[PDB]
Amino acid sequence: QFNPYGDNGGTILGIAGEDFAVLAGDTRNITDYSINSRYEPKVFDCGDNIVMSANGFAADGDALVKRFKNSVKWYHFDHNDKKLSINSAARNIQHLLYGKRFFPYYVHTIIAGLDEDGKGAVYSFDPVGSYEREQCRAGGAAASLIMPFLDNQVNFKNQYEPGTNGKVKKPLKYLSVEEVIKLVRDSFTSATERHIQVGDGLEILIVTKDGVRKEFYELKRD
Amino acid sequence: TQQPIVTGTSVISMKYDNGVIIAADNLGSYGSLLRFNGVERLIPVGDNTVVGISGDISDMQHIERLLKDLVTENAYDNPLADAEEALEPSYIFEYLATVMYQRRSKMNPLWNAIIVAGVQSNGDQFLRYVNLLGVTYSSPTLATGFGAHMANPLLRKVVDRESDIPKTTVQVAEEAIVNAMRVLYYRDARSSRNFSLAIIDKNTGLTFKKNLQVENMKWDFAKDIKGYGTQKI
Amino acid sequence: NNYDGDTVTFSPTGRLFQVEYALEAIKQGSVTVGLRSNTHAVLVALKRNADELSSYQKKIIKCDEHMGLSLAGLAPDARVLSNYLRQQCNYSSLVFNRKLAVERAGHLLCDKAQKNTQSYGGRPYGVGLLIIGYDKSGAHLLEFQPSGNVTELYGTAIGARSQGAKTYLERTLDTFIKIDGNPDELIKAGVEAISQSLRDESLTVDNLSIAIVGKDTPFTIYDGEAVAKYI
Amino acid sequence: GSRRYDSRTTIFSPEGRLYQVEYALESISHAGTAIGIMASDGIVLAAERKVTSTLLEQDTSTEKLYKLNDKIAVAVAGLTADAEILINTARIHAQNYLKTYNEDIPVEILVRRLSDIKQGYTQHGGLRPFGVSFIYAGYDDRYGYQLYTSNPSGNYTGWKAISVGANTSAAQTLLQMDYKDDMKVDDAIELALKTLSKTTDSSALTYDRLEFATIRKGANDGEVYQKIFKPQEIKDILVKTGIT
Amino acid sequence: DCKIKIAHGTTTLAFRFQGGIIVAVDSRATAGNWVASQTVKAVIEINPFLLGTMAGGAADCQFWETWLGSQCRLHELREKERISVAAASKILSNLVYQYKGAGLSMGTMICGYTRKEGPTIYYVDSDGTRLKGDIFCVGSGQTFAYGVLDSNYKWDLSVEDALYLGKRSILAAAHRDAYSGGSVNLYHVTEDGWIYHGNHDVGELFWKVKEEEGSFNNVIG
Amino acid sequence: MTDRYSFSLTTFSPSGKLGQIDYALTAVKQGVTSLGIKATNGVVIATEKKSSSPLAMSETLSKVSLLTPDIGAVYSGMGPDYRVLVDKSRKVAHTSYKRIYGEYPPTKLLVSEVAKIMQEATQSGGVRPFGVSLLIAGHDEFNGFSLYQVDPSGSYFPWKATAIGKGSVAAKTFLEKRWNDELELEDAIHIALLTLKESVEGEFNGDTIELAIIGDENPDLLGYTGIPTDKGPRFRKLTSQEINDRLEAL
Amino acid sequence: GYDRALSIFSPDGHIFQVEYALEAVKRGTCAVGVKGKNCVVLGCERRSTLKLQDTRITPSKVSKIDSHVVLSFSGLNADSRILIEKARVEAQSHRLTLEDPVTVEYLTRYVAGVQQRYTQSGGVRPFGVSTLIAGFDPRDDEPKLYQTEPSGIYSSWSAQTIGRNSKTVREFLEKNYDRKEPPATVEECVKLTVRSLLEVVQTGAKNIEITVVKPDSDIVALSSEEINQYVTQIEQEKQE
Amino acid sequence: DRGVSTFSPEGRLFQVEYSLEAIKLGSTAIGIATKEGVVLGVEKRATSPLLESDSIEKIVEIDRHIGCAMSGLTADARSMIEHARTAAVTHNLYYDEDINVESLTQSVCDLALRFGELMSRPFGVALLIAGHDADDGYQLFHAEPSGTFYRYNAKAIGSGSEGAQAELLNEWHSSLTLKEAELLVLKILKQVMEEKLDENNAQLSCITKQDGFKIYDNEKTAELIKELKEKEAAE
Ligand SMILES: [Mg+2]
Repeated sequence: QFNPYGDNGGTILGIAGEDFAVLAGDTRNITDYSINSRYEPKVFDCGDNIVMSANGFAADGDALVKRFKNSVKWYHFDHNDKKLSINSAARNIQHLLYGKRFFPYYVHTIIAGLDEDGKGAVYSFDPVGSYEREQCRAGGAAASLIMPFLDNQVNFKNQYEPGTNGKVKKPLKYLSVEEVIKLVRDSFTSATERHIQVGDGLEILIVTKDGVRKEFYELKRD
Repeated sequence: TQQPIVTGTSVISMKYDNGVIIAADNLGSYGSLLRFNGVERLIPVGDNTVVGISGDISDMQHIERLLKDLVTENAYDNPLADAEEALEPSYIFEYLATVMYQRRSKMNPLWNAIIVAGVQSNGDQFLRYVNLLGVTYSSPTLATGFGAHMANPLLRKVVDRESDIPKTTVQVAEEAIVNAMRVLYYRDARSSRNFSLAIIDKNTGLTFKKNLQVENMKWDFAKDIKGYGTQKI
Repeated sequence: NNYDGDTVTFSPTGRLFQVEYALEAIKQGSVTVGLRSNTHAVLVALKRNADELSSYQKKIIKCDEHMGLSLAGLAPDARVLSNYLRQQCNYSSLVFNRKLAVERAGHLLCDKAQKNTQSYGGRPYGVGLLIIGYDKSGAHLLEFQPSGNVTELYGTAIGARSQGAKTYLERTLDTFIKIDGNPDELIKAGVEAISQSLRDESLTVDNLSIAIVGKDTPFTIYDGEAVAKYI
Repeated sequence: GSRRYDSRTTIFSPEGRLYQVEYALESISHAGTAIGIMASDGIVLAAERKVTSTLLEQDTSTEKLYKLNDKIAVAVAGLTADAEILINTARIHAQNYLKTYNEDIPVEILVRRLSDIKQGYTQHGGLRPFGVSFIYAGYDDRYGYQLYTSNPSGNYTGWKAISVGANTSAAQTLLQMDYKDDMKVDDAIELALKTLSKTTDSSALTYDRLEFATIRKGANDGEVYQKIFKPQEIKDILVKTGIT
Repeated sequence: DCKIKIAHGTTTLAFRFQGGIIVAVDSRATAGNWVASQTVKAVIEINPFLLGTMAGGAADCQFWETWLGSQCRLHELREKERISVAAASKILSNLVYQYKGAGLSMGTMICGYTRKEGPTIYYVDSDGTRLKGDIFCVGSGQTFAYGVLDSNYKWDLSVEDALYLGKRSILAAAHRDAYSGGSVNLYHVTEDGWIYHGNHDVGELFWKVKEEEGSFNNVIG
Repeated sequence: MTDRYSFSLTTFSPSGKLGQIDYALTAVKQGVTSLGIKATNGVVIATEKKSSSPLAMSETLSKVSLLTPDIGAVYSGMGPDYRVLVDKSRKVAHTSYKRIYGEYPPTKLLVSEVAKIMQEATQSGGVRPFGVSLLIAGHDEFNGFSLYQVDPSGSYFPWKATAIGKGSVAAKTFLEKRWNDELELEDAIHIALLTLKESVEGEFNGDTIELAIIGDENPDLLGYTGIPTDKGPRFRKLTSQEINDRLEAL
Repeated sequence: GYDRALSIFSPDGHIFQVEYALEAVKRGTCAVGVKGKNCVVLGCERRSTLKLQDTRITPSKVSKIDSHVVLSFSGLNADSRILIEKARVEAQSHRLTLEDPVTVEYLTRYVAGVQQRYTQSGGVRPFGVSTLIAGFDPRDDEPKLYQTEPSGIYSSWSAQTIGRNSKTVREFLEKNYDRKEPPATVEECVKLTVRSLLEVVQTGAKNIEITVVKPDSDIVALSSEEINQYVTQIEQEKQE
Repeated sequence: DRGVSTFSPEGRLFQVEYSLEAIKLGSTAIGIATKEGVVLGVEKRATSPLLESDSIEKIVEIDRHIGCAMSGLTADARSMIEHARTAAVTHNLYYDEDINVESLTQSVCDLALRFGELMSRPFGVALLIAGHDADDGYQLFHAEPSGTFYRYNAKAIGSGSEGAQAELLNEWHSSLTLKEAELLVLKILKQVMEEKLDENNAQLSCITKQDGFKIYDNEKTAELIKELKEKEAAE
């Protein structure tokens, strides 16, 4: 019997700073035990300082990104070139995903950018549209590997102040763009070591008030 | 819901410095029966694109008709149909990619794996894959079916990344493709010796080669192999 | 007279009066000018107001990053037709990853307007459009009329007193066509062209409306203080 | 287009009247007179056939009086073909009600639905109204014996005695004169015939130019019987009342 | 495993008492045994007088309860009057009933105050059940919440004691139920509307409650 | 495109007349004379075969039509309208009766179904009434022999004997004198031929006259044997020769 | 389907079909609505050219839409049944979804919306009917009286009349009805309603119908003798 | 007769032009836009004194940030308001934000020309749509049955529109306060109204960023009427 879904592997990662936000994702595309491409980008600039990735089944991921990009375009036409805020984009994506509630897009979607106060914002979605703003989110094949590391290093979970008898927690603070990229690079090199569907290359999209910058790094190709 | 009946095996391809090469054997298998031997599975669109198709042949012939009709439709009310407003590889691919995904979404897929190889108007090499699921990807080397498992490793030794493309000539690239076709003949049970090969160059244009054969094969060592273990005679 | 009740009826001399009456609505509309060089294509539009307390009716509409038009006549009809163009431009991008040719854009509008002139019940569109764009064959300017007739031009103008600007452009043809790699000078020529259709009124800061598209210039519209440079 | 040829059947006049309904009533006024008289122990339906020919088969004929179910009948005045369309609808509606509630349909409900159909033709659809007026004669366990009338407007009203078709003005005056509330069926039979005999446009009223029917409780114990009169039975009842 | 795992979320309760309505929920979402989130908002603030709790399918609940809020807004625009809790709940229950059998997974509670009704709680789930009631616990950890809530519930609880019992009941479920946890979100609904009573992380709340209350003796102190 | 005529083309005039029905009846008046007579043991229907041209083969054009094995029909007015009515009449006898009850409909009910079709052409959108009056003769077990007239309005009346079309006024008067309730079938055929000779002007023979009967069952015309209950069609069309035999002893 | 635009604008900006529907209302028998301090009364005329009527079974002029709301009308009788049926259905639908009976304003708004829809729908003519909708909202003791008309506009009235010679009875009510002090009791309200109809009717025998509606679904129709007592009382006071 | 969507020889739609005549017969409605807010006011015009004027609803809320006043065949406006409210709430559902006043007006105006041989005729009612958004601030739109809408600093529609508009031309300036705008609507309404202006036969409303759309009470308007009369007598 025909199976309409497939698993293209890979993994994605979104971190939010004070005045910036990053959305990273490896460039490997796979099916079963074969590599389809070592460089197939799945993190996209969608305009209005919104970066997006829909990891999982690539055909569904591409369709979704394509539809959202188109949603941004028509938002400009119908509302006098108004900038689509990150919170508005998130809600719009929920309706895109839930629209196919009974024949879902097999993807974990993450978007990143700046909120209306200029502060860094990351939103994450399940396959059928449930969404939530967070400081931190990993998605895809190696999400289970990366996410707990982010809880520890970004949100300082299970870390207490030395000598305080485990009474005072390590205080939350925003990370610099330099410190965040260090965590992203280490998260992906670690995930590459232990997950077969992750590797080849790492592409990071950073979002500041100035615009959308890109950074690329090599990953192990085995 | 479909099951493929008459099928075509591997389509292989790669980029080189000035263009792209694509190849596919001339077999139409009917299960284990090698039923049809005169099947062309590379279909040129204009003088700048070649679509290589594997999987169900009835669906391949449908796709042929769509591409044929696309050329006709593009010519309508288009004075620049053989110039600026000619069909690009990227246009042809996106159309097919749209169809493939729409058909999978209706649970009635075109049971194929497709590789659109060509050269754009600005000289850039185009090589992209799409299949029955609507899954798309691009790479310096692309291959379907058994080609993915056996050809890609061999072709990636020539062009392992983007920076290796300018360093790869058409002579070196074609040699690797022809070699890969031999390896597939050794090891793919639903392959044939006869195949077609197409080169799309930004300078010399489209060169379509028919009725090629796998040659320079190594079979001599077989005579020395006796039994399956102990047997000496 | 007896042959203008609906669009489905021909007159004894072979005229479609409802189509001609639709054409009349364009002549009542405010003037707009279109012109192009080899690198850029410009739309200039005189916006109209109800009174001093009202805003000035927006004449120019964007269709894609590389295409858009100016209107003259029934504005709601321009919205229907511009929306259709937006969809057709968009269909070309999603399906074929291809920017819609300005010539095809005209062919699609022609055929959409035509169907409304051959069937009972419906009515012709009551608006004229000047479509500009930059595609794979360079800059373009089209004139749409609701009879269905679409025409590609170097320059033109439609609306009330459009004959003045159309004469000027006919004289200036050799000059402005060669304004290549110079946006501001091509606009200046368009602003001077529309000025030949002015009576009693002059071009003010919230009256003028300019739009431009070109080689390395997306379709953008200029209004308010952004057109003060050209007065 | 086709607008040119549209009569616009469902519009108002400047005076606030429905042209087609008014003209349909004018048609009905030339139809054979039909009388309904309701007594305490039954209902009479009498109707005059439209100018009979001697070679018309009289015994196996049905023009005026139709049976809707076992408890309800109707007298027709207007276009017979139009009436039969409505009658078959009314017959179906009665059976739908019985199938749904396992109870014979109350007379008014049947009348209302049939009248609502006529109303629809005057408000929408662009079609001509049904050129028919009915006299409904029926019985149910709620209101007992009932007489109603509906017309092309879809408006219906209840009556003790009523006439439709031709000479209703003259007929209604005669009924209003001789009718009284404590009347019996046999008396109502006589009144129905005497009224027709005076209002008729014919020279003399005869058996062959009449349709007659009663709805009595004259059956055995607490049950209603419908009697559609035979030619010979009309001949006898005409002699018995001293008209011929 | 086969098929995608979608987020399934949260243990919720809400009980009626002398001083109005308490509503308490946890913040954990799970995809199988994977803890997907610990910061989920399982309470929707429909309006200043109306709350909606979420349990089961995260998307189903999040989508249809925000949709419910739009329908309630349209009601007060059309009728110039705030919608009744009964009517609000029935819009949602009639909606899911149209999707009955399609596979929606929702366990919700529409809590609020109006003049005509007073404080009212309606349980509404995805198989069409709609029940008015004083006490309800819904979600994977509902039984654990019931155990603590029922054994300590009286109508004459104070606002302070009621807020704590709701918080303590979620904590109980958060502890025992593997698919519940993260943090507790408290709400108090009065005649004047709903009042938010903070986010309480179980990480600190458990030990704070253990020490002060002397409970949770099963756990190594 | 599409049928935009969803409105009635037949409407009431201020005087209460339905114009198109009246005008349809006028078309019937212009039509050739046809008649029907009912006997004790049968029914006869007859009409003149007005030939459009002597080159035309009048045998191919059948004015008298079989609807069921026991029911026949003849008309006056517009031939094309009649033809399509016969097609519809035959089909409705199967769809709305025989496919339900496993037997052919009685005369009155088939007539009723034909009347319904003609009534709808009086009220439905974008159509004119049928320009014909039908005479339908037939037999059935429980009603016996019967003869019905059907007008453009959809109204139908049972007749002992009647005529329609060109010389119907005179023909009806002739039938009143000759008709009695003791008429045998042969006597009714004789009277039918006498009545028709008055209205016919040119040639009067078996080739210009079309005449059929509803009489006894015809086992010879059934086409098969073996089922005792199936005894054959009561409808029989008289041949050209059979008519001429009766014209000698006239 | 029949698509013709029957209700359309004319050069002077009038929709004649809607205005001709108002003429049909003007032809109809008079109907009056008067609301007191704790009640509403709906008075209705019945023309006396119809004798030999059966008043048991003849459709009554005042119709119950729900147990707490009533609807009277003026104009085409057949048209009124269609509005009443729709209103009765919507009443039960409102109870089913909102779990609360309709307010009088809501029911009026619905009926008015139906009337409006028929003024700009293809293939249909406007309703030749104006209605008086009266009653009490659930758990409320404030009397409600609304009027609708073919165009679709609706509004609340302290007292109102519609139908033939309605301008005469409206003239009567305009001077006799005090806003500051409405009819305090049921008797006072019924009397004012009967008085207003006696300006127009003819005889106070079987020509006047009166229906009294009170809070909490308390509706009752008065009999001939009960109404005749008001007629007898008013005439004796008049001779002065 | 003749087609519904027919053009006149001058190039106008007959039915649209005839609907504009219906709007001239309607009761007056005035709107004034300021930097402190937008004010909307209407003439109620009760046909009879027995009619309870408070039930005359000619000013209407579309959303918290958008209000609406009407003039003409007011029954036709119900489906327009219903659509506007749905459009406003639906956009909030899809985009988690308030909808632009211009976008709302455009959505309403798209219904306008959806008639022919869709509904059978154009709307016989004009709307003044006032609101506020973050981008373009306080706005006032005039939405016609032609499908056209103009933004206005101030605008009057109805029977006394041309007389009121000429008055608004002189009186309006860019530095008008909200209080000044309220009085100006009342002043101009009193000038064009047939019957004498009071709190019962005229209604005021406004929309501010802070408090949203608010219809004024009869008690509040009465004081503004009294304040207006005193200020005119003061010079
Ligand atoms: Mg790896």
